[PDB]
Amino acid sequence: QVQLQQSGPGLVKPSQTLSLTCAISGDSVSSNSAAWGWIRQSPGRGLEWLGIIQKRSKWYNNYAVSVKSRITINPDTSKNQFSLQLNSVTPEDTAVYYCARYSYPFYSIDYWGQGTLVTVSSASTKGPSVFPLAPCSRSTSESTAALGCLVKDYFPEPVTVSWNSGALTSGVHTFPAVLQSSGLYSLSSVVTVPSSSLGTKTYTCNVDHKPSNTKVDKRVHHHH
Amino acid sequence: SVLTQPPSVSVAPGQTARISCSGDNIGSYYVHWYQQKPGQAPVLVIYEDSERPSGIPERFSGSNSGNTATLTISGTQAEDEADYYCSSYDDPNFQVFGGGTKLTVLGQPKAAPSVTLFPPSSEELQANKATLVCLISDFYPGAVTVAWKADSSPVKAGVETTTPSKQSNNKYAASSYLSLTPEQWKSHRSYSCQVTHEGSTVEKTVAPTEC
Repeated sequence: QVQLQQSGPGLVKPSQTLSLTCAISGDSVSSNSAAWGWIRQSPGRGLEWLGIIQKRSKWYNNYAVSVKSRITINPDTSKNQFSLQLNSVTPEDTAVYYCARYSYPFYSIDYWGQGTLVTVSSASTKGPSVFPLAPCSRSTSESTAALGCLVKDYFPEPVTVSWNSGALTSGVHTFPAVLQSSGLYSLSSVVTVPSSSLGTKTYTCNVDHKPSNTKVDKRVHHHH
Repeated sequence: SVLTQPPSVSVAPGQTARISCSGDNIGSYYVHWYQQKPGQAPVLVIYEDSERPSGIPERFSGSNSGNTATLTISGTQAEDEADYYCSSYDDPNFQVFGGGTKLTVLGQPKAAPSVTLFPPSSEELQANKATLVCLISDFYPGAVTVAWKADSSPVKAGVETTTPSKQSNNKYAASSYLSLTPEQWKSHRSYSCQVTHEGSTVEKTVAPTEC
């Protein structure tokens, strides 16, 4: 059939040059019956067209507006490949990159590459700062209150959060971390607790980040 | 050009799903439809407004007229659950995609999101930093739109929002983070976390005057 093999580094330092290669098999890059281009997709986001090339009377190209100043798509008529090059990269260029074949005449895409996840990050291994999560002017009316811990700015995954040294497992909800533009992760863990015992009962999170040797306990101070 | 799609469409097994793709005179050019499942490259399901390529089940159908292109699925199967993107062509750019639409096939009752908003802690303020934490849990289907506000004006700067993920109860969780300076936190009188889940917006609000 037609095969599209993507190639290139998965990690790029910010403000550097992102470079990928789509090796074609079962067709020619200089085909008069097809067009070749790149499409990217930020994690948890939607598709976005980057650029395209095709050989008619001569080689033509069309680039999306926002990358046009930085993007370059070059057909390698030797190795039967076509490349993608992004100058001056930034964390918002972090995405999954798909190369694709546009079929004439409707320019529909019948073939894709396997897609390569490229991260734009200079993040170093770092220990998180653990801050308490507690509502200020609470004044509850229900038998349930929420408290937790903010595990901010760490690298890399994972981080283990426990409550009261493992004695508190019920009502515990640790959320999947976020990947900020900085390249660092932030995570939250919260507990659903009875509000009738907030005055006597205590709650402490036990955050552990092994790569940086972070062993921090943090008592979540209840406001009243 | 911009092709507007609904962020989410839910449907019970065997019922009809309709996914819109609005745009200024998008009926003047052909529209393609792509299906995308997590971890996979997209798959063409409809080309030339309404044509199905080989292999694509006949329960998929397409339409395009005026300012609305619609992908319709009859007797939606569980396997039809994916992301659906529409695409067309304006000028001079060659290709534009719609924002996308998560299609969910109901395997459990719909569930409104639980939203909790935490203010920055005094420890973080001491460290000359400020962070607002908005936590969203137990919602189904797993698609939400998070909108932050300062007083009444929308805020996009410093907003990091995660991708929805399945919980141990088969429901979904997500969280949004707003990074601020303490001066910013002390300047504005209020901050809000708006969470829209299928046309229903749950709002939580914190203020620096609460402590």
